[PDB]
Amino acid sequence: SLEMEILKQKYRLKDLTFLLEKQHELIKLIIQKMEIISET
Amino acid sequence: SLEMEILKQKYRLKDLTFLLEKQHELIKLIIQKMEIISET
Amino acid sequence: SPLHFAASYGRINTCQRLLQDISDTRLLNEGDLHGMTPLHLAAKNGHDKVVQLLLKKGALFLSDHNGWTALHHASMGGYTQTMKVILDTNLKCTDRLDEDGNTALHFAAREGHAKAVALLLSHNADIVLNKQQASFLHLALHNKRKEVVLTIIRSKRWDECLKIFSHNSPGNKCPITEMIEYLPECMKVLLDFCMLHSTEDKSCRDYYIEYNFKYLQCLTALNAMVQNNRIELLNHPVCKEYLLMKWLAYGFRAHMMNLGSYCLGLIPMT
Amino acid sequence: ADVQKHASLKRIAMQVELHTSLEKKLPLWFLRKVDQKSTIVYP
Ligand SMILES: Cn1cnc2ncn(Cc3nc([C@@H]4CO[C@@H](c5ccc(F)cc5)C4)no3)c(=O)c21
Repeated sequence: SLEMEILKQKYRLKDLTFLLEKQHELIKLIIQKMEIISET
Repeated sequence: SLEMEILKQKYRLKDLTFLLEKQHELIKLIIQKMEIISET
Repeated sequence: SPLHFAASYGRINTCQRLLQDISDTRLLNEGDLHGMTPLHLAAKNGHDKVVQLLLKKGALFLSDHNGWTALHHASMGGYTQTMKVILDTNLKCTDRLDEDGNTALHFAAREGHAKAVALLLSHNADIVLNKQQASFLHLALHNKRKEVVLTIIRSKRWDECLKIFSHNSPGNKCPITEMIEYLPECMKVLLDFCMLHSTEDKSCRDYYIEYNFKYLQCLTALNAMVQNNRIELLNHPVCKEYLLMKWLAYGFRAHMMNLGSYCLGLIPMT
Repeated sequence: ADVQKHASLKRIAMQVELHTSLEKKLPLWFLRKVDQKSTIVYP
């Protein structure tokens, strides 16, 4: 099977790295809109 | 192909773990600057 | 409570207010539910500014429920900037032992933090065995820490890191046999240093290469490469030259005298 | 085809096993005389 097993492994990792990059945009949106007082 | 099908999957996993390391350092930046009031 | 939270999460302005309010040192050294203290909480999560502020306020290098130091937590997490703050301020801290005989160097090595090993090893840390008679170099090898052991091999202290092991242990053997057993590509690196080239000029008739056998001797290393199936170490130039040296040293003359003793009955009969 | 599969290791294993057997039999003074901790070669 390995000639197509590792082919699906590629795609599960490719859509995992897409989700991790969508999430890195939201964490920057937090720091950008976050109210900073006291800890300046 | 598996002598290189697995090799690129190593590099894609390496750039994924690098993105997760960069993102873990922004979550800490939030807690460090966050206005904690009414929970302490 | 409030300072353990503020120190644990790097909240430097909350610390400055907590320590100006609590100007006595009794609050600055309080004991957590697991026996830690503000200086440990800051070093554990890696906040260089807070661990520095607590030391500028005169916190003390007290020890955990498990006897770990702030430097042991800093090393366990690989936070080399917090270690640099500690190693600058109180160099006498660097060799303290936990409840199990580990140092901070044994923690940096076990967890794979190569640049933290480099920092403690270059700050003259005491290389030693813990209660399981294991070196920091053993803890790196037994966990496959390739970048830690390349740092230890490339170190200005490598031959000191080699001589400090328990000769009486079957579990923590001669470090060269432990590299062949667990991390053979680090052994390829170590044997590349045994080839010296004397021209950089392969077209010159006078060109030579020298092989040094100091890691193959105390045939223990080659028996170990055979017993671990390390075929790409057997096929290395230093190993091919060590065996061809051993054959030209005595083994050819040993075989030719057995064959010559047999030929003295064989040939006269035909 | 199985001797020729394992051959590359087996040949070096045979040499290592020969020399270790001889070194266990020979006397320590002869080994200290005749062993040689480094060698130069001219390619
Ligand atoms: C260092 N060296 C450099 N030339 C050398 N010649 C001899 N010897 C001793 C010696 N040779 C051998 C034979 C070599 O081929 C082996 C073989 C090959 C493939 C297999 F599948 C099985 C067995 C067996 N057994 O012992 C040296 O040590 C030496």
